[PDB]
Amino acid sequence: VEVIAYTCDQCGYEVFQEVNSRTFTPLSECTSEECSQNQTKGQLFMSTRASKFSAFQECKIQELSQQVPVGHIPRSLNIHVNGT
Amino acid sequence: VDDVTGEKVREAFEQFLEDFSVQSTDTGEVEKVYRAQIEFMKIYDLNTIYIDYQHLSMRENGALAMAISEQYYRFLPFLQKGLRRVVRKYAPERVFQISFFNLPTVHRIRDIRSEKIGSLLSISGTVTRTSEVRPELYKASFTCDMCRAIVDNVEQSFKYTEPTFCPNPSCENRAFWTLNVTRSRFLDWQKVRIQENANEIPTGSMPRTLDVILRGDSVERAKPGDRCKFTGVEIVVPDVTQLGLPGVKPSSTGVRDLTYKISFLACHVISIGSDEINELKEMVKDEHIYDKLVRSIAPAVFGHEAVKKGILLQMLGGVHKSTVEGIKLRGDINICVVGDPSTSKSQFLKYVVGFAPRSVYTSGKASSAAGLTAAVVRDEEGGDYTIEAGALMLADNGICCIDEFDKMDISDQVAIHEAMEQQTISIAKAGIHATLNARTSILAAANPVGGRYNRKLSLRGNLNMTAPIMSRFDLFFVILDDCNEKIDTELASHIVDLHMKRDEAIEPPFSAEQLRRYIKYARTFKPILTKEARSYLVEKYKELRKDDAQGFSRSSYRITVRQLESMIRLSEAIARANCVDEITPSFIAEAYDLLRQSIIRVDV
Amino acid sequence: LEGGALVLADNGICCIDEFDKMDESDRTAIHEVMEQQTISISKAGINTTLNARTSILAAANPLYGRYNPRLSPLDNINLPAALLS
Amino acid sequence: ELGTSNLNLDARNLLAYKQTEDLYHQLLNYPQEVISIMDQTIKDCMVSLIVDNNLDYDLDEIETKFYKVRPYNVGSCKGMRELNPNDIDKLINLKGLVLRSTPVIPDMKVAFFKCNVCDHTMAVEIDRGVIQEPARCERIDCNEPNSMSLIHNRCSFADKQVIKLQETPDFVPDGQTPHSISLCVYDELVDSCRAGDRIEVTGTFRSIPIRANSRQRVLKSLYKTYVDVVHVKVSVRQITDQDLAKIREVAAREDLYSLLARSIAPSIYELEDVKKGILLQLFGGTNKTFTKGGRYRGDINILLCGDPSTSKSQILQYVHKITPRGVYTSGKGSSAVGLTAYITRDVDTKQLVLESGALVLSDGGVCCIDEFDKMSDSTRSVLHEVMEQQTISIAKAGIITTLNARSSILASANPIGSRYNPNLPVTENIDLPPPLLS
Amino acid sequence: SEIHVRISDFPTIYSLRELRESNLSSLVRVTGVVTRRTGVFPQLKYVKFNCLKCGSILGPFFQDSNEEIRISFCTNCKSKGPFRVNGEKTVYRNYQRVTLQEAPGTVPPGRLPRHREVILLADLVDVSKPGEEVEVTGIYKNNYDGNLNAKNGFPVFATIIEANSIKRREFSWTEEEEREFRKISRDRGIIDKIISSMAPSIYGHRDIKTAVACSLFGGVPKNVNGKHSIRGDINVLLLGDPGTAKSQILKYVEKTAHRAVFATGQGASAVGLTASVRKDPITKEWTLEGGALVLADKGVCLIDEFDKMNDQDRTSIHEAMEQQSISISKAGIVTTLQARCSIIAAANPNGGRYNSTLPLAQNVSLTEPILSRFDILCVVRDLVDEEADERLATFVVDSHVRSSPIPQELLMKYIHYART
DNA sequence: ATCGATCGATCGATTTTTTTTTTTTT
DNA sequence: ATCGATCGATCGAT
Ligand SMILES: Nc1ncnc2c1ncn2[C@@H]1O[C@H](COP(=O)(O)OP(=O)(O)OP(=O)(O)O)[C@@H](O)[C@H]1O
Repeated sequence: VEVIAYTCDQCGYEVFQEVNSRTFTPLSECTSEECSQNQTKGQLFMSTRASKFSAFQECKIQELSQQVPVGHIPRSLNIHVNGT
Repeated sequence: VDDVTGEKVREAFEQFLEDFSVQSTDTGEVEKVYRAQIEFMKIYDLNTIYIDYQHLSMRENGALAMAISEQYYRFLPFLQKGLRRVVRKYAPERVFQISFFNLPTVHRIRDIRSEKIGSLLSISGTVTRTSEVRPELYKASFTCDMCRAIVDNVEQSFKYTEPTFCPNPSCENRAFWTLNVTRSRFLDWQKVRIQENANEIPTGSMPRTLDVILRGDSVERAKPGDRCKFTGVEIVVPDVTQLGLPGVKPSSTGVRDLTYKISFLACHVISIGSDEINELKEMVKDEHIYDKLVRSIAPAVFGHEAVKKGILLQMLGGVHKSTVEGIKLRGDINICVVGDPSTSKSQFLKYVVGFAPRSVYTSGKASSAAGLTAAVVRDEEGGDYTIEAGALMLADNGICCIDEFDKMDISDQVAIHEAMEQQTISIAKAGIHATLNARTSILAAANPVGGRYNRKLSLRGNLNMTAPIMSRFDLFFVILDDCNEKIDTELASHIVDLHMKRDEAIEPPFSAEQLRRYIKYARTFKPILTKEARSYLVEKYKELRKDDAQGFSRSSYRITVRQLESMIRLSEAIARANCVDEITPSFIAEAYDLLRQSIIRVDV
Repeated sequence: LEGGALVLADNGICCIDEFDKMDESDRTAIHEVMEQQTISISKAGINTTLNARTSILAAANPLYGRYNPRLSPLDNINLPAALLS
Repeated sequence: ELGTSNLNLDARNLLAYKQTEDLYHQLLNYPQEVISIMDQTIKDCMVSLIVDNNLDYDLDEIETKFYKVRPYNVGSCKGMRELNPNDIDKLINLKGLVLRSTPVIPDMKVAFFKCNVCDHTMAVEIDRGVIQEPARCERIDCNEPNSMSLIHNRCSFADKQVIKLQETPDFVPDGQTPHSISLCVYDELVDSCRAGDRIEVTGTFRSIPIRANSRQRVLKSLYKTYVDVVHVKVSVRQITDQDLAKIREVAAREDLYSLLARSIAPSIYELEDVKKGILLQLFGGTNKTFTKGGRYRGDINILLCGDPSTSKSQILQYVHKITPRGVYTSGKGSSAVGLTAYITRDVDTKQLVLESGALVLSDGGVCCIDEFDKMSDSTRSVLHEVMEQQTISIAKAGIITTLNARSSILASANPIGSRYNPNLPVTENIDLPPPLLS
Repeated sequence: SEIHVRISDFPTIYSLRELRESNLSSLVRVTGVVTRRTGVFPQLKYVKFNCLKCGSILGPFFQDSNEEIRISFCTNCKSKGPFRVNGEKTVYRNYQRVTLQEAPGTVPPGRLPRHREVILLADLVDVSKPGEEVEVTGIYKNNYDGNLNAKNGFPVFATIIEANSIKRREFSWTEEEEREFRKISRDRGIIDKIISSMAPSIYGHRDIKTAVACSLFGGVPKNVNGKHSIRGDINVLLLGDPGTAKSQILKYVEKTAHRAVFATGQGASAVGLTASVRKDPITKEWTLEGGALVLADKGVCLIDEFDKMNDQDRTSIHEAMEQQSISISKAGIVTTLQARCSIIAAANPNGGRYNSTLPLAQNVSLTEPILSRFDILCVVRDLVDEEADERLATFVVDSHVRSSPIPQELLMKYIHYART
C-alpha cells in the first residue's frame, strides 16, 4: 500500500497517509475536521478494502562471469519488481 | 453479589466440605471422613489435602461441581477461606493446598480448547524435561523505606510488581520499591512440560507439548517420561515471543500488545499410566515353605528346580556390608545360566524382569556399549561431555539380567568385569571425573559357543570368556536339554497348559505378591553366623579345594578363594530364606553342595 | 523446504555420474526410485511420500583402477546386485 | 437432529439456478459479509422449518444454537504463486499438504476489567482489534480515576491455530520456488487439519501489517499475508449389519481359507502357501494375559526370502496399504535409532522433543522389513527386545521409557548368493545368526 | 581486623535437588560435585563515595553482597551532587562464582543432575578446584534478582547459595596431635605396624603391602640446580592374579590417600585419561582440562589392567611417568602442563593364574620400556597350598565375623604430615 | 481566594548477534 | 531518532 485508509467511524470521512520504503509511522485518533475542535475525536484504523495496494516482487542479479575480472567475486545485485 | 455468588457456593461447599461424603457405615470407613482428612492432616500439619471431586458430584449432584468446572479459577478462593474458617473453627504459619482427584474424564492436548480455560480438567501424557525448583512470591512485603514500608500483601498475579495503595506513605504513591523478602511467604516451584502420549498421536504428526509449572506439593512429584493424570488449573500466560506469527494480538490500545498463550498448571497429578503381617507369621510358621517358596517361584517355567532357588537367592543378597575399616565387603551375588537355545532360559529373565522391582534387562549385544558406559554425551549445546550413566546403574541394589556376553564382545566385558570388582564405577570421556555407584545383583545368559555339549568340555574354556568375569559370578549354573519321552509328554502336557487360556487354574503354593512382601520381611534381616560352625565351613572350603588340586583339567578354576567369599554370601542368601540369623552348618552344607553341583557342571 | 534432484527430475530423465560414490544414502533412495513413482520421507514431522516420475540413467566407473578382463562380472562392478537387477 | 450446525454449503448451486445468480457473484465479491447473513439466516431457516413441525428438539433453545455456512468450491483458484493483489478478500480453492501444525493460539473476545475500587468486576469485550479501557470507573461511581485492573483468566477466549502450508498446485512456473501458505483459522477449523495432508481447504485472502521494531508503533510497509481458511476438504469403524452376515456367509463358503488368499494378493502369481502365511498373520494369534504377565499376544513375524525380483517386495508394498497401522522400511536406511526415541530438538520452540521410533509407529498392525540381512547389528537387537518383551525400553537421554510395541512384522530377505543354491547348509545360506533366525 | 567461623557438621546432609523455600534464608549444609567456575574477582566489600557536589570522603557505606543502594540525597546537600564510589579508602575482597552439580554417585538413576551456583568470598574463594567431590555449608535463598526480566511467569528470584564452608572428598594435624604423634615416630618397629596398619582387614601379602607402603608414603623429588628434579614419585606396578585381593587394595589407598584419583583401566573410567580440551571462545567459554592425573597433583595415580586400555591413552601412561608434565596437540591454545603424581598400576596377567615361568616380558603383552617407567612390579601367586587358606580363609571368616594397626586417622595423617 | 486537574514542555532511554574448527566411535 | 515519564504551570471550580 502507498496510502493507508483509516476511517473515523464517528466523524467518518477518509484518511490518507503516505508511506515510503519499508516502513511508516501510523496515525491514530482522528484528524477529521468534524472531530477537529470537537471534544470527541473519532476512532480510526486502516481500511484495507479502501487503501490502494501495489504488487512488489524482487530479485538478486548475478554477473555473467565473462564480465568479471580474473580475480574478485561475482556480484549479486538487489532489484525490486513492481506492477505489471 | 458475585462476592456472594461464590460465597453462596462457598457456604454451600463450606457446609458441604463439612458434610460427610462417606456413605459406608459400621464396617469402614464410617464417615466422616473428610474431617478425618483434616485430623490425620493435622497429625503432620503439612498444610495440604486430598479430596475427591466425585463425591461433590454426588451430594450436590454435580450442580456445585458444575461451578467447580468452568467457574473454578474464579471461585478458587472460597474453597480454603471457608476451609481455613473451618480451620479457625478447628485447627491452628498457615497456608493451604487443595488437591482434587477422580475427575469425570481425561482430556488430550489436541482435545484442549480455549473454552477449557478457567476450568479444572483431567489430562494425562508422558513427562518431559522437569526443571529445578525456584521459590515463588505471591505474598511478600514490598513497600518504600520512605516513610516506612509496612506493606506486605497482594501482588500475587505474576508481575511480581508492585506496591500501590497507602504508599509512600504519606506522600502520594505508588512511588518506588521496596520488596522485602525477609517478610514474605514463598513456595515451590519446579517447571515441567508434558509430552503428549505416543499411542494417542496419529502418525506422523507428532505431539505438541506445552509448559506445565508444578505449584504446591505436587512439585517434585514429577517423574520425567511418565504418563500421568493431571488435575486442570488450565489458565494461560502472556507470550512475548510470538511475532511474525502474526497476530492479531490486541493491545492496551504504555503499549505492550497482549499475546496470551496456553500454560497448563499442574495442581494435582498421579503417576499411574497390618493384617498382611499375620500372613507372614502364618508363613513364618510353615516349615515346608523352604520347599514351597521354590515351587512357588516360577510356574511359567518347567522344572530346572535348583536354578530357580538362586533367583530368589539373587533377590536377597548377603550383608553386602562391613567389616570396616574400611573396605565394604560384598555382598551381592551372580549367575549366568547357559545351555541349548530353546532351553527357554528366557523364561527366567522375563519372569523376574517383570517380577522383581527395578529389574533391568538388555539384549546383551548392542547397548551398544553405552549403554552402561557414559557416551560421553555431546553436544549441549553451549557445552559438551554430558555424562550419561547409563544403562546398568539404575538397577542399583537390584537384580540385573543380560544375555550372551559373547555378543557384547570384550570391549564392555572390561567394564562389565569392572563393575564386578569396584562395584560402583568411575566414568567419563574428556569430561569431568566421576565415580558412579552401581551395587547391583547381576545375572545373565550367554549361549554356549556350540549351544550344545560337548560334555567333555571344561566349563572354563566352554564359555568363550575370561575366568575373572567367570570367577566373579558365583555361579553360572549350566543346564542342558534332551528328549525324554516321559518328559516329552510332560513338556507336551505342562507347556501347552502355558499356551492354554485354560487351565490357568494351576497355581504355586504362594501368591507371588505375598512372597514378595515376605521377601522384604526377609530383606530386613542381617543374619550373621559367628557360630563356631563357621569354622566348620573353613575345612569345608579346605575339603572343597583340597581335591581340586588334582587334576586341574576338572572344574578348576583353582578353586578361587573368592568362592569361599560367595560361600559366605551363599549362607548370606540361605539364612534370609530361612529367616533365622547366624544360619546353621546344615544350611552351610546346602550352599556348599550348591557350589558342588555348580562346580561339577564344569566337570567331565 | 526446498526439494530437488529426484523430486525435481520427476517425469523426466536424470543423468548421473560418480554413481558408485553416491554411497548408501543415495542408493536406498534411488533403490526406492526404482520402486519409482514415489519419494518417501518419514523425517521430522514430514511423513510424505511424493511422486518421482524421474527417468533414470547413471554411468559408473569399474573397480580400481580400470576393469580387468580376468575379473569376473559383478566383481568388477562397484554397485550392489539388487541395484543392478 | 444432530444439532451439529456448521453447514458445509455446496458452491456452486447458485449456478446454474435462479435466483441468487448475482448472490453467487455478491458472495464472491464480499464472502465475509455474505457468510454473516447466511449463518444467521440458516438459524431462521431452521426456525422457519421448525415452526411447521411446531415443537421441536425441546424446544426453541435448539434454534438458539448458532448455525453457520462453510462454503467450498469457489471457482478454481490457481495454485498460490499466481495470486493477485486485487484478490485481497475473496474465497479461494486451494491444495497442499501441511508442512507444520502450530500449537493452538488463544484469542481475545471479551476483555475482563476491574479498578482499585471497589474492587469491582465491570468489563468490556475486546470487540475490534483494539482494547479500550475507561480510566474510570465502576464502583464507587464516582470515579475515582484508578488504573483499570485486568484479569486475563476471566476474559473470553477462542482458538486460532496457525498452520504454515506448502501447496503443491503443480503446473509450477519453473523457476518458481515451492512457495508455502500462511493460515490462522478458528474453532473447529483449528486443529482439525492434520499436518502433511494435501487438502482442498478454501478461504478468503488476508494480509496484515506487523511492527518493525516490535517496540515502536512503526509498521513495515506492505502487509504480510495469510489464508482466511474459510472451509476445509482434506481428500472406530462401525460396519453395517448385512455384509457382516455376508462375513457369516463368506465364512460358510468352503474356500475362504483359500479364496481369500487369491484375493489377498490377486496381483501376485502363485506362491500361494506364501499368501497363506500372509493370510494367517493378519489374524495371527490371540492375547493371553493370564491372571498376570503372559501376553504372548498373537504377534507373529515371518521373514520372506528367496530369489531376487520374485516380486516378493510387491507383497509388502501391497500389504503396506492393507494394514490400518502398517510399517515399511528399507535396509541400512533405517537405523536402530530410527526404530525408537528420536528425542530431537523441537527447534521451533528451541527445546528437544522426544519422538517415537520406527518400531513405536511399527507398534500395532503389520511391519515390513527390507534388507533384514543387510540390517545393522545395532538393528535386530532393538527387535530382539521386541521379539521377546514385545516392548521397547528407552532409558536413553533424559528419561527412562520402557514402551510396549505389539505389532506384526514381516522381513524381506535377499540371499547373498544371490541364489540360495542347491544343497548347502540351510541357515548358513540365509546368513544372519541362528539365534536371530530360529 | 576480620574473621568468620566456618563451624561444623550441620545436617542437612541434604543433596541438591532436595531443598525447599522452607530451607531458604536459613543456613543449609549441602553436598555436590565441584564444577566449572569463574576466576577470582575483587569484591566491592565496603562501599564509599567521592560523590559529586558533596565532598569527599563522605565515609564508607557498608555494601554489598550484593545490593549497594540507594544514595538518594546526602553528604552535603543531596543531589545532583549524588553519591559515587571512589578508589581511595575503599576496602575490597576476593570473589568467585562457581558451578557445582550434585554427585553422580549420589545421582538418582536416569535423572539428570541439577546445576547449582556456588558463591565464594574471603578465604573460601579459589580454595576449591573443579571436578572435586565436595561438601558445602551454605544459606539457600531466593537471592538474587529476580530480573531475570525473562521470568516473569511464574515470577521468581533465581536461587543462589554461598557455603560458609567447603570440604574435599570424602582433617589436619595439630600440635598436641603431632607432638605425641612425634612420640609414635621414635620407635623403629613402627615400620611393621605400618604393615600392620597397611590393610588390616585384607591380610594378604606383607610383601605386596610393602611396595604399597613405599609409593603410598611418597618422597622428595628431588630438584637438581637448575635442572631436572628427577622423579620423587613411585610408579607402582602390580602383576595380578585372578581371585586375588589386588584390585581391592588400591581402593584401601583411595580413602587412605589425602589426595587420590582412580580411573581404573579404561572403557573408560573418568575421564579421558588425557587432556582433550580445545576452545572454543565460544562457547560459552568452553572449559580446559588435562589428563586424569591433572585432577590430583602430588597425589598418587590409581589404575588397573592396562591390557583393557586403548593404545592412544596408553601413550600418556608412559608419558605421565616420564616428563612428569602433561602435554597434547589439541588445539590452538599452547602451554606446558606440569603434573607430578605417584603412579600405581595393577594389571591381570594374560590368560591364566600365571602366564609363563618364562620372563614377564613373555607374561605381559605390555612393553618393558613402558613397564620400564615402573620401578616396582607387584607379582602375585600362587598355585593352591594346604595351609595357605587356613592362614587366610580362617582370617577371612573371622573378618566377616564383624557386622594392632594404628588408627587410620593417625596413619593417614602420618604420611600427609610427612609429605608436608 | 484555595484548591484542583489539565495540558504541554520538560526530562531521558531505547534501536544487530550464529558459523567453521572440532573428536570420541569402530 | 522517537517514545517514554517527570514536572511545571494555569485556568476552572468552591
Ligand atoms: N589375600 C587376601 N586376603 C583377603 N581377602 C582376599 C585376598 N585375596 C582375595 N581376597 C578377596 O577376594 C576379593 C578380590 O576382589 P578385588 O577387589 O581384588 O578384585 P580382583 O579379584 O583383583 O579382580 P581381578 O582378579 O579380576 O583383577 C576381595 O573381595 C577380597 O576380599
